[PDB]
Amino acid sequence: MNLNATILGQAIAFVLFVLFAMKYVWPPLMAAIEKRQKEIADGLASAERAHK
Amino acid sequence: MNLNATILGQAIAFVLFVLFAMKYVWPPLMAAIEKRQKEIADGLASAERAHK
Amino acid sequence: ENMTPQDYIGHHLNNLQLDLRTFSLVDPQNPPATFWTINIDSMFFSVVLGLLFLVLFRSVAKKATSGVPGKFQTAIELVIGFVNGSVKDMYHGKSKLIAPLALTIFVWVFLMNLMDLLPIDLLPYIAEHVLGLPALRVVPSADVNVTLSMALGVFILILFYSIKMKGIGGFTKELTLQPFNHWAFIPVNLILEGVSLLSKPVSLGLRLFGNMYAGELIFILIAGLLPWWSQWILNVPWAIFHILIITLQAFIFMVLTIVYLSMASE
Amino acid sequence: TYHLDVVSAEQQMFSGLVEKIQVTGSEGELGIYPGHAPLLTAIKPGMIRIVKQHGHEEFIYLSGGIL
Amino acid sequence: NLNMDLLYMAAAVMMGLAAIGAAIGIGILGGKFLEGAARQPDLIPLLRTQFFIVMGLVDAIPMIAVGLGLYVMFAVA
Amino acid sequence: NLNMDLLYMAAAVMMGLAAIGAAIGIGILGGKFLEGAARQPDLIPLLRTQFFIVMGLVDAIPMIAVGLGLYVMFAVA
Amino acid sequence: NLNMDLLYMAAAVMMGLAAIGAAIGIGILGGKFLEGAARQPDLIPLLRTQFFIVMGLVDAIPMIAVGLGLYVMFAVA
Amino acid sequence: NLNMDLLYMAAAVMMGLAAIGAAIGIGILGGKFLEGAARQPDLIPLLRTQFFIVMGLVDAIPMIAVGLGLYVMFAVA
Amino acid sequence: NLNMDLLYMAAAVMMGLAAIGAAIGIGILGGKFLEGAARQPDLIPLLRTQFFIVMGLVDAIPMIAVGLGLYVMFAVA
Amino acid sequence: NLNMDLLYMAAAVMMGLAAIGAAIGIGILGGKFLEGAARQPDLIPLLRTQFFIVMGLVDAIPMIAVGLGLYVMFAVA
Amino acid sequence: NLNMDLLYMAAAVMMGLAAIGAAIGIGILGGKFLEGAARQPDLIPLLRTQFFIVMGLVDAIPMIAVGLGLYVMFAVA
Amino acid sequence: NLNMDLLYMAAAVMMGLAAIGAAIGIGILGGKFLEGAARQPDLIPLLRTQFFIVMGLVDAIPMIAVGLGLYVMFAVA
Amino acid sequence: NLNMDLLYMAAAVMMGLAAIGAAIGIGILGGKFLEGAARQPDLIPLLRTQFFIVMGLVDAIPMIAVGLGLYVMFAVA
Amino acid sequence: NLNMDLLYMAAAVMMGLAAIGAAIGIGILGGKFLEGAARQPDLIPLLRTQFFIVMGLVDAIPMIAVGLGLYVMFAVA
Repeated sequence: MNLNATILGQAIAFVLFVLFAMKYVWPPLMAAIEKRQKEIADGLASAERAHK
Repeated sequence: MNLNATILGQAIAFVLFVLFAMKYVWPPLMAAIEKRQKEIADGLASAERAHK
Repeated sequence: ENMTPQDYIGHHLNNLQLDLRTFSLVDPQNPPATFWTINIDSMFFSVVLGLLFLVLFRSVAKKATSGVPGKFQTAIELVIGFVNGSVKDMYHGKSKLIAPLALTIFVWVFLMNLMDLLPIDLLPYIAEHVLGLPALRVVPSADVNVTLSMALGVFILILFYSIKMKGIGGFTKELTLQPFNHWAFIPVNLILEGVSLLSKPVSLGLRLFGNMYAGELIFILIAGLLPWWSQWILNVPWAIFHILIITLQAFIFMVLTIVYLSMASE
Repeated sequence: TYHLDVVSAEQQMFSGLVEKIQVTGSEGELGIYPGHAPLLTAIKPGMIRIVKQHGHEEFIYLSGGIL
Repeated sequence: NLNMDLLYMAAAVMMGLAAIGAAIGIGILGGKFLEGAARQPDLIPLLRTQFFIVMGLVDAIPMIAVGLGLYVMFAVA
Repeated sequence: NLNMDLLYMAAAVMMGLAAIGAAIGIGILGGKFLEGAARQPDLIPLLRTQFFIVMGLVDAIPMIAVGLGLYVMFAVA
Repeated sequence: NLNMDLLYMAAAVMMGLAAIGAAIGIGILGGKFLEGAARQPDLIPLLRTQFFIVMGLVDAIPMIAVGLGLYVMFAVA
Repeated sequence: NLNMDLLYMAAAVMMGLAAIGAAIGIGILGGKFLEGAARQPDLIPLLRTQFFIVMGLVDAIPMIAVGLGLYVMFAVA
Repeated sequence: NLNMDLLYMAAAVMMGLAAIGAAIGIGILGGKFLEGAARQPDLIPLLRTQFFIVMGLVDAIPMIAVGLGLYVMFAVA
Repeated sequence: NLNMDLLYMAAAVMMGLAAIGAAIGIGILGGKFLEGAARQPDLIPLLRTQFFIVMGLVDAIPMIAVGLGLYVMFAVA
Repeated sequence: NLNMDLLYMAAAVMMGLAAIGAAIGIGILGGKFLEGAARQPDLIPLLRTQFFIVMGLVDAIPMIAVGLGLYVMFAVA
Repeated sequence: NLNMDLLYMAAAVMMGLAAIGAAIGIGILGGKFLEGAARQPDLIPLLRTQFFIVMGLVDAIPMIAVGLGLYVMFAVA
Repeated sequence: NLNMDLLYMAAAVMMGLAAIGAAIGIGILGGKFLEGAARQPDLIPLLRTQFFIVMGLVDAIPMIAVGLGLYVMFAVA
Repeated sequence: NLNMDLLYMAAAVMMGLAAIGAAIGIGILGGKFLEGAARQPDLIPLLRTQFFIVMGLVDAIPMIAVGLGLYVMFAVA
């Protein structure tokens, strides 16, 4: 249909949401998740060292 | 044409759609959430036992 | 009410627009010809859903517990783990952008498509009868401009990664030699590799647009054409089938974006 | 679950209950779950994975055979 | 005048080619689903889930064309 | 007038292509059903159940095109 | 006038396409039936009992196409 | 009179389409018959019995379309 | 003028679709004949006998359609 | 009117051929996906990702044709 | 004059349809010949003999179709 | 006027044929890739490499036809 | 108009159907060749010589169609 | 005069049908290539060589037809 300036308007909104998510949203969640997953694996490593 | 009846038909259809959506679609999602809460609770409890 | 169904459908297809050179809202039948004429109602819901996504994810990102997670936390981490698993299967470089880009696309497009499930007249009824504005159609992804904006963003990215990760010498070497590797073929290969690259984003955008636009057009036709008692029996099967469409169209947008960036850089 | 036998011409090698197995048939990898339709194939030399019910995984080296 | 019957003919072409495409595509998919189901019967609920996933894509274009057929037939007569 | 000529031609091309699509799509499905039964008939009632489940999806678009062909032929005349 | 000539053309299209659809659909299904009977000659009873069941669905739409082609050729034209 | 000539196109199309569909439908069915025969040649008469049974259905619609093809070319003309 | 033109176009479709039907139907049938022959060459003469029986059915319905095409070209002019 | 009515037929051709091409191509790929899932279910997660990769190539030109068809019918109208 | 100039389209259809039919039907037959040769290379000349034997039947209808296409193009038009 | 009007039909036919050709050829090549991958998962990176190699070749000609279809719609309009 | 443009259309039909027939027929033949070659990694010349012979048969009739298309392109028009 | 538009129609027909033929032929051939590669991975450069050998042969008529369609559309029209 009508190709329109909205193409630029949406591109600006898109890049702003990408940069706020990238710095502010993804590293905090992945850091909390991986901190849990790592400390559980540290439990597995402790059980192996105990038997060994 | 009876525009008020068209809004009537849209409401009836949405009531039936939400009945199907809540009863069938939502329990599978809640069961996946509760599965992962069980999975993490067991993971942490086994690591806690490995410390002692 | 003086509605013929063909006109009712015609009104339902039309957007609301604003002239950037005159600041006038556009008429039910008289558009300005100038391209500077923003589609305001889809912009409004597009940013409202982008805000609602960023609010929900930042709210848990600040709260986040490393112990047994809260139930809402559990759902947000579920989607984070699903995205991360897909990206890490398809992509192997260190580039920090890929995962947040895939998450933002997936969630934003999912919420936009999810807007179509809502009853088609209820918000247009509120917007015209309460606010007096001459048109409203609420599904942001059911317009080409937004999906091409996203696709052209990904095209800019594809060109940025393909230059940045293997340089103009390699990039031209790919675009000229393959497939047939001889100079007489280079004129042909420049055409083929160019239109192939052009098709990757444009088809990315048009895949989402066609499915969402016709998905809405069916609900418009069902409301306009049929009597109230009959409208539910046809409406419900299409709504439940549409749930499967809205999910797959979001997921395919995400996956093809990752596949193209991993194929370009690596 | 289903019953699995690994039998050589000389002596038996496995007789437990299994939930699934993975093998390299001659025409590719092949994964047998419960109720699977009747099938006959050679298998190539190399390992077979058993998961005994309750999920216990083990690897048996086979010099070939017929499945 | 001519205008009505030519638009009805255009919708008739859209519906006919959509019906061919959808019917052959789901027929092929269903045949491979049934030969898979005859192989691992306890898996049939799992494979049926994957069948529904791929069926959504196979249906995607035929429903676009059907909707535009109904638009040309009813909406512009 | 001229409109009745093309209205019957449009109805005939739409329902003829819908018949090709439906008949071949089910034939292709049915062959894999038979070959699956012929190897282990004990599955036949189970596989026949799945055959109807997928056959109902095959007929979705062809029967829509048949309904529009009947409407064009009888109601639009 | 012209009307009968294009009516006979339309019915000719509808019956030609219905003959294609029924012929190829039954030909594929029969081929797999003949395989099935060769794999177990003893079962050539049960397989035939099915084959008819599938053939009824395969034919159902082409029979409509023939029915309406005869309706046009001998009632309308 | 244009009426004279147009009936010949309507018959030529019916008999051409019925020839394509009957020839491919029996070609496929006979192919599976021949590979059945090459596996169990003692059965060849029994499979001939089933092959002729199924061939009668495959031909059922094509013979109708050729019969009306002749009726339009000789008898309506 | 055009009276004589359209009967040749009717022959062009009649003979062209009959050529496709005959060519594919025998190409498939002979392909399975060659596979069964390559598995068991001592069997070749018996399969050659069955092949010519099945081919006679495949080949007849196109050949009569071509004969009607030559009738339209030469005798109907 | 003289200029507008034909455009709906041109779009109807673009959409019909795109619908056939995408629906059959995706049906074929999905069939091989479901076979692969039946032979080794633990692969199903891996193979579903490979399916979406190859399916992303399959429907690119059909979706280009669907986009330009929707442009012609809505924008030029 | 159109009376001749339009007959070239009839010759183009008649021979073009014979060309696709002959090329695909020989391509199928030759493919099964090449698999038979690949499995048993001891057997090549006998399979080549039977391949030529059925290949004559396959060609028979296409060659008369091309011959009448050349006759109409050179001698009638 | 017809110069302007008919060029949209000419583009429409080009885009529809390029869509069928590309989608079918890529669907077949991808299906054989998925079955090969399901049989030999360790080969998956190697086969995916060859798949993109051979798909470049398949893809080459339809992109020519779509590129000209766009030039016919927009550039010569 | 009525003379030369129909000649260009007839040539385009002849050569388009020739390209379809030749490309599909040799694609099938070459696919069976490659399957035999991968089965017999030593007999590649022995099989490929047979491939060239039967390919010569497949290619000869569409090349007749190409020569006739070039005759209409240059010598008639 | 109108004489140029049908030259764009002819080029659209010939280029589309050449793109169908080339894409489907290379798709089938490359599929059988990938099957062979998946069985015998060390053999892949040898099979890749043989594939390119037949790969050039399938597209020769498509390359002729595309060349002639460029000639008609750019040079004549």
